[PDB]
Amino acid sequence: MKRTFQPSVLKRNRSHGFRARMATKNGRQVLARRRAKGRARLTVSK
Amino acid sequence: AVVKCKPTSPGRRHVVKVVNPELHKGKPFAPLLEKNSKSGGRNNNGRITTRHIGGGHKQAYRIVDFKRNKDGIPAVVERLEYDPNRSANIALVLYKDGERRYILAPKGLKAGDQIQSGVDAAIKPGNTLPMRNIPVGSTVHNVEMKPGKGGQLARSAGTYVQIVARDGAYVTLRLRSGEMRKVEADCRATLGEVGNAEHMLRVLGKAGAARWRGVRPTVRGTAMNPVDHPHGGGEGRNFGKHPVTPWGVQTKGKKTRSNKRTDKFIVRRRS
RNA sequence: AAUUCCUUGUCGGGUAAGUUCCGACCUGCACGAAUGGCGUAAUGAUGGCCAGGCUGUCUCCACCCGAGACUCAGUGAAAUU
RNA sequence: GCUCGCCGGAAGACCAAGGGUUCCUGUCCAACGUUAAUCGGGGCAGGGUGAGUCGACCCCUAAGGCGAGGCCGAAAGGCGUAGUCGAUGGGAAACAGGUUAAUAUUCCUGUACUUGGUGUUACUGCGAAGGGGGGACGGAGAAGGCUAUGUUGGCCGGGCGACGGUUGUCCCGGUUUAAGCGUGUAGGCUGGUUUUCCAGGCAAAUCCGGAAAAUCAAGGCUGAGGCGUGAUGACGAGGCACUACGGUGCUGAAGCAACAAAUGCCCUGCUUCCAGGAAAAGCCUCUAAGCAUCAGGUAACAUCAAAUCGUACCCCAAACCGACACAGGUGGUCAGGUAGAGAAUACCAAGGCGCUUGAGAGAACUCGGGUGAAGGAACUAGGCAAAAUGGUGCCGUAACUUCGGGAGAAGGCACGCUGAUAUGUAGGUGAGGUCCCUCGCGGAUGGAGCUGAAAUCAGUCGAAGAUACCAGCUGGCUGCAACUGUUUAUUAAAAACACAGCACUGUGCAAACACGAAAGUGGACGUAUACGGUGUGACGCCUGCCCGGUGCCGGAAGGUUAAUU
RNA sequence: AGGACCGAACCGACUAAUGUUGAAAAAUUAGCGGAUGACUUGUGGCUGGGGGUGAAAGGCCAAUCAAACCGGGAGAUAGCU
Repeated sequence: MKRTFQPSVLKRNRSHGFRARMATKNGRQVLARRRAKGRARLTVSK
Repeated sequence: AVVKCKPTSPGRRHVVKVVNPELHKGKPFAPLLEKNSKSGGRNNNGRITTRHIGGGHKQAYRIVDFKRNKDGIPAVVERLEYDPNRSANIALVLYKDGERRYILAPKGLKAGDQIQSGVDAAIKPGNTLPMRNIPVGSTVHNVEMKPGKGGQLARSAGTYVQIVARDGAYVTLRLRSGEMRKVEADCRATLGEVGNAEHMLRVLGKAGAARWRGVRPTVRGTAMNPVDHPHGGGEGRNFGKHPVTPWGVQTKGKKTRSNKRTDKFIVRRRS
């Protein structure tokens, strides 16, 4: 059966990548929250 | 011509085709082509603003000269061509100076007939002149609504208008809808009628034929749920309310014209 | 009647026997003409009914070939309490 | 190691996506592996990914994204112009052989090719964000010419048989060779060349387009394959010296023809149809502003440069998505033999596997199958399930019908093998030879060789010849929906939803309408034979009466009536 | 020629059995439907929660849908256990 997760690196970076997050005001707030929490990996860039 | 397909299979019993042998059997004029991407009835917000639009055959736009501003230069029709973007046929005309253009095909225009535009052109089908120079009572099409911006009225398969009066500054016209509208006596109009009269006689014959045109199926509204449509709901087929659009408007007589900006060029709207 | 409560209406057909089915009757509880009426060839993994063929579906089960079940060695759960 | 069994349009081979060292070697067996484990996709250590030509990057653009100014919006922000991004598309070039435990069109050998820089020489009108051409495009169908590939023969090497025969019409194996360069064929498209003129291509133009004359009919373009060269090479079944029986040097015969033949190529062609079938750049031309004994352009030769990143391995799976070494899911490419219409099916080749607990026993019962006396739906809500029908050819085929259908209706007959007609026929293919020529990959004749159905007659074996796998049960009455389609992913596939058709109604274009505080966008680069909404639902015969109620569309005298005053 | 016919790939999901702490949080086996089209499929893009999309089932919108998910108001309120 086809499952929900069908990986694609190009779509992963375009939807949740670092540049995508920085391109919108709300996206930059996501990075600010994760930086405040001390996340080791801010995004899914690599 | 109108030909009835033999019932060799379901979906061909009721098919009626409009076969026109005079149409060019080849590729169109490349310099007058343009890209035309389908929208699916969605606007720049990505929302469906017009329903029942989607799919269909790929089409290339033809640049059709609706202005006919080349005055004093005779032109000769080269061939009649099929235009997927409109119900009427288009004709490729070659001017004496070597310019080629597309125009709507009048009723009885063939290959080799000459056309002209301007104030000094003769009264012949396919010629375009300001309605001031057009004799009253003649039949015209592709009528301009404001001088110089190109025809906008009577552009369908077999449509036309009749000049009934000429006040001197305005000319009254009878549109195909029965409206008695008046425009300035400087708007260019083309003599004759758009020739595809047999267009209305075609019968698609099957659901797939409509899908080729890009028309998606229409769901009535009584078949939906109340959350989806005012007509939705009921154990069976109830429909105990006045007919209404989605979003709640009558649809059975309620007039929706609320322009009021012109309100002078209209006289006898219709009926 | 995809609609009929009374109802398995009545009559006829089909069966040795038919609350279903088919054809009529009309007393239409409570059909009805584009929320369409009545027909309709073809089509349907559609509903109902009757035949020929066919058979372990059955009268009524018998035997056989394999995988488990059973025994030995290794590994080793679960609900519940 | 020898047997056996299984897949073989894969359970083989090569990739993309995704994963990220799972690849190779040594070593270890605690944990991991549904058992043991010396083994492993496990632990540990080392090794392994070599490019001007493959891909990415790069040039170009689609949907779409972002968006200087700009328009709009309480703020946030929205839309969008010029632009700039964005492949799933377009754009220069490498093939064969050999080689590593693990990489190769990347290394080596041989033989090629492409795009730029610089320099020299000769001849020269060069020049763009502009113009034109080209790039550049659909579905279906039809053949014809080819190749991949296969079969047979010939040729070469080997073999003479564990048990009757096997020196022959016998058996086994091999018979392979690319890009590039030259030739320009089957076949496709198009009439050429020259002069003059012109309201067009934002200005210009020798280019494109248009007009008028003159002159010849042969010009040009595109084009699979074949042939030649590449190749006195490489490879090559098997042998001979080394040979740790793990393997290397040298040597190494034949290496042809016929026939069959694709879904691949000619073909982005041809014919035909309506639903009428991307863009931009590279590329080829045109000149403008400019530069002119310069600079630039064309050609030859020489020289230099072609960076950077990916390259291991899995990739229908034990490595990806499913918590698992999970009977699931996952796009592209390659496509052998016999039978067959076939990529179905059966058995096989190359190749890969026996699915990570086994060993016994031969109870009930469960699961998956085989057969069955007599009866044959008596079963049951219901013929659920099972059984049955099943192919080709010929004959034959009802009611009804929209004249297409119904229909493969129903039903009946014949099917193997051998011989003959005919030592292999009809047909297909086609050599040598002759003849012709603008002699060429030519035309005609010619028929050797090869290949090869189908039918008739006669004979013959079995219970059975469409013998296996494969492979329609049929008919009668009737409800509903016309039909093909669509739907509750995961208990409902239907009489429901769509549907062509029909009708009413709105809509004159800055359309109605819809998404948006707005700008704007869709409707539509459409214009009433159009578009939106609503109901009905092919077709045939039809669609009656009622406007009091509610709604809608008109009306104008009167009454009542808001802010305001 | 055909939303034509038979039938693989491919896309579906009508019937039955098995399975139901399954091999599998919907599959397997034997049959079944479409199979040149309103077909199917790869890659990328767009539509966002009272909103989307919907050949219309209240279907689908990451195993969640008569109003997704995550965080916050929040220790909502609970005359009830």
